[PDB]
Parts: sequence; structure tokens; C-alpha cells
Amino acid sequence: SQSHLDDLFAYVEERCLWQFFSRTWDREENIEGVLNQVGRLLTGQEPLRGTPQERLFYADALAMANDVRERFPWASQVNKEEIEFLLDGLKSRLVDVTITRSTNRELNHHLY
Amino acid sequence: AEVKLSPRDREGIINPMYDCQPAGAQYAGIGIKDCIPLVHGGQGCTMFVRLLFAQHFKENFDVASTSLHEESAVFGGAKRVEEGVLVLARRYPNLRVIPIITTCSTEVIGDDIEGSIRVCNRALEAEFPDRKIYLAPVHTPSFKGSHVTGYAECVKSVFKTITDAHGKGQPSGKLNVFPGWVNPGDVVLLKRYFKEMDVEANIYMDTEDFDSPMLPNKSIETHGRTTVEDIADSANALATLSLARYEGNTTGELLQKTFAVPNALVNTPYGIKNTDDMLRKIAEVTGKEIPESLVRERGIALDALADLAHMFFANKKVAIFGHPDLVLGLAQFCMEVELEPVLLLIGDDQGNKYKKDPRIEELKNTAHFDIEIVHNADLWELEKRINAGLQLDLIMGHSKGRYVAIEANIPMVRVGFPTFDRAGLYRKPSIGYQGAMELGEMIANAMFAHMEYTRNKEWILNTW
Amino acid sequence: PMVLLECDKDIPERQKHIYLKAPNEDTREFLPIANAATIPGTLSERGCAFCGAKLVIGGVLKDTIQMIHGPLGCAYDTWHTKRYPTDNGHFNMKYVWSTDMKESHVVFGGEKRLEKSMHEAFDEMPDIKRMIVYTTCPTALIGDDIKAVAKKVMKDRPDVDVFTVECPGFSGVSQSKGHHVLNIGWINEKVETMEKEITSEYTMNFIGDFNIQGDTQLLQTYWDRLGIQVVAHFTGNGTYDDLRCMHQAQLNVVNCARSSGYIANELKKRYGIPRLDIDSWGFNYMAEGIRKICAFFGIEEKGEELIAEEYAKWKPKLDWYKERLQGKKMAIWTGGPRLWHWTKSVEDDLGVQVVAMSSKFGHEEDFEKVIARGKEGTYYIDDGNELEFFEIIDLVKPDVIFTGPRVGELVKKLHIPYVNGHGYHNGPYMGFEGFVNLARDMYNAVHNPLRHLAAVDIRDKSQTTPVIVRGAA
Ligand code: CLF
Ligand SMILES: [Mg+2]
Ligand SMILES: [Mg+2]
Repeated sequence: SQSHLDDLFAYVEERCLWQFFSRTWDREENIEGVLNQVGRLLTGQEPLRGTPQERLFYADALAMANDVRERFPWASQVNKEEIEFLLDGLKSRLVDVTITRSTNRELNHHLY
Repeated sequence: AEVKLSPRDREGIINPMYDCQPAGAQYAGIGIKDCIPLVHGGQGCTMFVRLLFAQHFKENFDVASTSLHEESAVFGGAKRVEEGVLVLARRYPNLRVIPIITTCSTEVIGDDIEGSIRVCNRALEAEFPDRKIYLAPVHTPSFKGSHVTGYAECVKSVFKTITDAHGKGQPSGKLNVFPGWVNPGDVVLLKRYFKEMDVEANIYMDTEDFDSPMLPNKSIETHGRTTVEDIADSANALATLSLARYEGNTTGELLQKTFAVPNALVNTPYGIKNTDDMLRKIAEVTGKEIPESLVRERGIALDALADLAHMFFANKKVAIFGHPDLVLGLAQFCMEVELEPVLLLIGDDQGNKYKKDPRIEELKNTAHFDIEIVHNADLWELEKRINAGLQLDLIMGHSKGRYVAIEANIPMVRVGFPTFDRAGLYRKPSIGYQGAMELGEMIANAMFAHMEYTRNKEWILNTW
Repeated sequence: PMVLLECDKDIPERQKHIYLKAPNEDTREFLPIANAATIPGTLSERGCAFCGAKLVIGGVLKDTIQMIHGPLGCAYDTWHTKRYPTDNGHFNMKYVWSTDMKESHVVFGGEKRLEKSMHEAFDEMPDIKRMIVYTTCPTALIGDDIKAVAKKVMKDRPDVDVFTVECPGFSGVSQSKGHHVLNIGWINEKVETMEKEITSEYTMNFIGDFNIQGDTQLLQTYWDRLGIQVVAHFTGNGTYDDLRCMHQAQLNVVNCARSSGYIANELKKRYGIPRLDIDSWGFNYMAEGIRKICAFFGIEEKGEELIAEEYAKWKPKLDWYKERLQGKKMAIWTGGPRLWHWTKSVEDDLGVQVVAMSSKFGHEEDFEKVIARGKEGTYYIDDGNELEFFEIIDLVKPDVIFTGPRVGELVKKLHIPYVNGHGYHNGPYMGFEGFVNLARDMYNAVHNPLRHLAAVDIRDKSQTTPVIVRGAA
């Protein structure tokens, strides 16, 4: 539901930092990488823990997945497809507010 | 047997004794009522100095920046001055005085401060017809002199500005007094001396209220008390008493050249003889007698010092650093109480003036021990001499030398500016008779605590 | 909405720098301008770019000469002002160096004066073989090439290593520019110019922590317990040479993303080292950070043993303070990051409501973070000035302000207590114990008999002098 998505979005906004990295490309990478691991963890799938980057997306995702299960009873009731659908909507919303409509003027500077 | 002046032998500085000229100009300005200095340069030149004053006084003082940025470094910064003046005037309706203090940046790029002042005077007269704001140009490049010289330059420029505007009027009957760079406690002592001697005097600047109360009504009273009117009246004085050759005497001379107010420069009143001679000069110029109350305060000071001098002070070796008027005055005080000031450090490039200071000769004719006076000194000079074997019983100086004393295990009395690492020292006089007494007792109490911590005859502190 | 304060009616551009968060707003439409030019004459809190390089970052190192190429004021002004201890006797705080630039050097150049100062500094302290040279306003303006001087000194003296930073105070708008110039030069020139022994399967750098009152040394007790080697701390209790080894780490843990994100981003780009942002202030935040580090390394059980012990030791005290601090109103007027590291952590762990925040030099990034974490009805101020601080106090009536000492001494006159939000009162303030230390200082600041005494006017025959009952955790 929209309520479930609003719960996930309000959690990420007030808690997480990975969506607020210094450049557009890093925000995009983190939103995709963290939330794909969240989906895995919330649906009992084997997390990816191969490369250093993968391992770090897992670490960020584990905090969010554990917090979402603790905070939101619905997250233990909805099915795999419903979790995936919500996380796809959450990616879209996080890209919209942290990239597309952010007026942060540094986000596209080519150099760090 | 020999008093020798020598310069620092290194080109670089380690552990500077003083700040730069603009810091001293800021200090001069914050003693004026309804004054906010405007420091034309980068932001650090303002904010670090506001912090330094908070360290010494444990108070806020208002100083503004022109916020020089990259565009002004290429095209010039006059528009930053002009904006800064108007933004001050518009947001502080009671503001009356703005010393416009230059920095290394704005001296290097050659901004025309007097031209900006003409623009701002026109703008302010049009926008605020019933207001007068006095804009004083203060040229303080940091690559010469020090905060000592910058203090003196700002005082002089503010006085020139304000007296230029008001000129000579009716005789006031008052003295002008330039005590130099002293603490609120020193100002409180001088006010008492003049009151007891029935001498009307303006003390420039009057910083007593820098030690401001925390009041039931939440009022902020942390201000300079010297007004435009008080500075303007300097033209009308009977005489000027200048206590500090390097900290305001040049304003006394300016008022003598411009307005025929006779200037009397005296030794800075550290210790008994210098206080005595100050009071004799006041008596000479005013025709007023020295009161019995000052004979008594003097006698109480001598009584206290006599409990200390031959027992605890005699033959003890002292190093002193700080402003030149303070260093030279404290060296004379030390000898009155049998201390031996063997190392005097003065921290800036004004050696050609120090070589002519009459107090050097007063030391050369008095001392029975060699004295080294290192000018253009840093505090590494002190540390390096201790590491090479100089044996000291006492250091007198400001708190930025603290680690030298701590590590060498030498007792240290905090004097001069800034004294941030002890509480309340800004309220304790150092000049005058009471000041001599308070200094001597700090020295003894620092030695006493040292004797206890080091177990050095600590049993002796019973029947002295 | 954006706020035009009464004190800014004649500088109305300030409205786009002040956000009052209101219900239902899309915060993307209300992001303060940040990291723009300062308005002259405002009594902005900002410092200079040189400060951001030497005072904040480089000067933290325990074994490095800090050679400030300029007149002596810049050096005097950055000495006796920081609280970053070391484990070698606080060399960093005891000394400052200047080239003592004179008029003749403005006329003829200062490169030989720098060179001479550099050799004197190495001669005076023969045990010290590392140096950072900084430009200042006038040495930038006259074009002295301090990188070329450093090159000559290292040729002439092969046992020293020298790094240089161009950061005159007029560069950028604030301290922020100094951070950037230092970070990028260091990764370009000095990273991967030596290596150290690796003594653990788990290695990290800790990036953006400056050891304020021992913060870094406190956090190090965690890494030692967990068996993680820290290749380098950037720069708390650090060494020059440890920083040359940063490329060796498996993970970069970032706390100060503002000052030090630059080098974490370049380490990821150039060496593939992942960047993990944490909050190393805040009790429950510290637990999250430890759990992420341990999940990355696969040492989760070791993390849970450490967390359990730390909660057993410290949580009862934390909760004692929460009971007494719940509902108190706080302002944070600091550089920027502590706004977003503290607003929600004091709310979660102490029940404290942050009602106003001001950032000297934060970027739009920092405002995204703080507005995301912060409350409705709170003021969010970019580049605040002193008259604005008074107007904000009248609007929100804080019980405590976390700010620097000078502002703390100003607001004391209004009977508002302060905690030093920069250098701390009784720190450290990071980690589990640190948040208890922060809570203790906040508690002792607000519930202070002097505040009550100051409000009594003894002349009022209707007033008595009260006694207050305090407590201790
Ligand atoms: S904004 Fe920053 S602190 Fe200012 S000068 Fe510039 S680098 Fe330095 Fe230096 S010597 Fe004094 S304090 Fe200035 S006037 Fe020059
Ligand atoms: Mg929210
Ligand atoms: Mg007696």
C-alpha cells in the first residue's frame, strides 16, 4: 500500500545517510545497491557478500531490514512480490527527492 | 655587570609572543562605546581575534569582517568595505564609531580606504541625516610591528578622526590618561587614584565594564565606556599623562602637536618607584597634593613585600616576557623585591626604539647580574635557553607560554595579555601599589605551591 | 517556509538561508542556500580557508611541523585554541611555526624566507622529520611557490618529507575550501608513498575524526576489542606517515563527511575502498555503526559482545539523564555536521528537542541531512550571524545552546547556559561513554543554581532567593 511505502520512506529519510552521498552517481549506486540487499533480507534470500562493495551494501541493508521488521508489523505479513514492489517504489521516491528535485548544486560536479 | 640587547638569531618564528597589528587595532576599538571595528580582510583576521578576547576576558566583543573573497583579491575589495559599513549602520542603530582596520591582504592589494570612507560618508549622510558615524582609517599591515603597534595606531587614528571633526573648545580642566594595554583591574585602580587625589581625568580607553555582570534583567553591559564626547574632549585637557611609550604615547604627542595639550610620558607604573614617579608627575601638572590614602596603600604594599623579599625572592632568577612597557616595568619591580630578572624577552621588530628606551639605561646602572634582553623574540627563544641550561626560578608572562613553564617545572605568574589559563586575573591590578603587592603575593604563592608539589623544604612555610 | 527575520529587513537575501520547517512541506522546495559568499559587516560566525586546512585537519597530527608561510598573526591565532590531545605529550598543541613575513618579503618575495624557516625548524627539533607548509593571504597574493620550495628542501634534506597546501584565507567563503584543497592534495601526492605491516584480517581507515578531547582514542578501544587494524586515522591522534598508507585499508569509515568525504570518495574511485558513513556521536547511532562495520568484516558476534557490554556499563546512566533532560529545548550553532549527527540522537537517546540550528559553513548536502533528521517548528540557518541568534532565542527560547565559548559567554547574559559544541566541556563525546559525558554536561549546565540566582533581583521585597535540588546519575 501507499501507507507501507510511506513508512519505508520516512524511515530512510530520518535514519540513513547512504542516500546523501556527495554526487548523483554515488546516490544512484547506493539507492540501488542497498535496497536490492534489503529486498533479499526481507524475503529470506541469500545476501550477496562477494566484493567489498557488495559486502558494504549488505551491511547498510542489514540495519534497515532489521529496523523495518522491528518497527512495522506489516513487513512480516506481506509476500515476496509485495516487498519487491514496495522497494521499487522506494527507489523511485529516493531518486526523486535526493537527485531529480534536489537543489544541491554540487551533485553533478565531475570532480570530487 | 652587563645588560645586553640582542635580536633573535633565527629568521622564522616558533611560538610567537604577540599577535599581528590588526588584532591590537581591534583591542583598541572594543574599548569605545557604540563602536564596532570593521576588519577589512579575510574572515580569520576577525574571528580568531574575537576568540582571543574571549579567552582573556571570558566575554564576547563585537567586531565585524568585510569577508574578502576571491573576486576582491583579483579586482580589489573596496566594495566589501563599503557594503560592510552600510550593513553595520543599518543593523546597529546606535553605532557611532567604525575603525576600518586593514590586514595583510588589503594592504598588499592597495584598497583605497580613505576613498571608501568618502563614499560611505556620503551614503550615510544621505540615508541617516540625523546620525553621525565616525569612520577612522586604520592602516595595520601585519608584516611589520605587532599587536602592540596596531593598538597604538588605532588609538591615534580614532583620536585624529574624532578631534578633526570637533576641534578645540572650552578648557575641560581634566587630564587625558593613556594607560596603554592594561586590564580592567588596572583601570579600576587608576580611577581610585585620581578620585583620591581629587583629579578629574578621562582614562582612554575605559575598559572597566568589560567585566560585566549577569543581571536580573538580562541586560548586556559588556562595553567600552569611552565615548565620542570623551575622546573629543581630549583637545581641551590640561595635560596628557601617557603611561606606556609603545601603547598610546604617540596619541599624547599628536594632541600636543595639534592642540598644545602638554604630554607627559612616564615610566609605566609597575612597582613602587614607578608608581611614586607617576603620582609626582600628576601632582606637578595638576598642582594637587598626593593624598595620605596613597601613602597608606604604598605602606601596606611595602609591608607585604617585606614579608617576601629576602626570605623567598633574593637571588632567584626570573625570565619575563610580554609587551615592552610591561617587561621593562616588571624588571624594575622585580629588583625592588630582590628578584633577579636575567632574561627579558620582547616580541617584535621595534628594536631600534627599544635600544633608546631610558629604562634600559636604568637597568644597566642598577643590575648586579647580567641581563639579556632579546628583542624580536619568540617563546621558543625561552624554551631553547632553558634546554641549553639556563636556570630559572620563575617565569612571568602570558598564558601562551604555559607549556614552557609546565614542562620545565618552573613556577610561572601570569601577567599581560592573554591570561586565559587562570581565573579572574583581568580583575586584579598589576600596576600601582596594590598591583605591586598583588604581583608579589602571586609570585610567593606560586613558589609556595611549587615547594609543596616538589617537596622542596615545604616544612618552611610555617613561621616566615 | 523561508524566514525573513526582523534583523535582516535590510539584508533580505538572508531569507533564502533560513528555513522554518512546517507540516506537510516538500522540503526539496525549501533547501537553504549554503556555501555562498558571506555578507560583509554581518558578524557572521565564519572563519577562513587557512583555518580549515591547518587548524582543523593538518594541525591534529602528533609528529609534524605546521609551517605557516605568512606574517605571524595567522600562526598566533591558531595556537592555544584546539583540544586534540595526543599520546606523545601534545606536540601538536605546544608549538606553532611562522615564516614571520616582513615588508621586504612582500617586495622581493618570501620563498627564501620560507626555505630558511623550514631548515631552522628541522634543525631546532632534530627528532621531527615531517612538515606541512600552508600559504596565507599575502603569500598567495605575492605568488610564492611553496611546492617548489618544499621540493628543494626535500632534495637538500633527504630524511624529511614535506606536504604543501595553498589556502589563503580569501579563498572560497569559509573554512570549507581549506578542507577540500588539503584532502585532494594529500591523495594526489602522498597516499601510496609508503606501506606498513598488516597485522589483522580486518583493516580500515577512520576518516573525519579529529580526536577532540580524546574521541579517537576512545573509539580505538572498540577497534582493538574487535581485532580491527586501523591503517590510518584522518587525522585524530594521527601521524604523517600513517596517512601515506591509506590505500592499504579494506574499508573507509567516515564520520565527518563535510571535511573528509573528499578523500573517502577519491580512495573509493582510485583504490576501490568502500565508503561507509556512520554517526560516531549518539548512543544508539554508535551501536548501528559498530554493527555495520562488523557485518562488513563478518565479525557480527564480536560486535554484539561489545555492544552488550557497553549498554550494560552506560545505558543506565544515559537513561537517568534522559529522564531529567526529556522535553528540554536545545540549539546547536556549530560548523554543520554536528547538527545532523546530534539533532535526532539527542531526541532519541535523551528526549531533547532541538529547536534551532545554525551552520557556519555547511553545504547544501549538510542541510539535506539535517532537515531530513530534524523536527518541525525548528529553524535551520545557513551562515547565521549574531543579531539573528538573538532573534532566534526570542522565537524558540532554548534551555541550552551548544556553541563555541564566545557565543556561550554572550548568551550567559540572557541566563541561557551553554555546552561547548566544538571543543566540548568534559569530553570525549563520541561513542557510548561519550554520549553519557555529553548528557552529563547538558544536565549540569541547565540545572545549575547560578541561573536561578541570577534571575533574583534582591531589591524586590516580593522576591526570595531559591534553593534548587540537583541530582547525579
Ligand atoms: S584570513 Fe586567515 S587568519 Fe586572516 S591573514 Fe588570511 S589566512 Fe591569516 Fe594573518 S597575519 Fe594577521 S591574522 Fe590576518 S592580518 Fe594577516
Ligand atoms: Mg520524516
Ligand atoms: Mg603586614
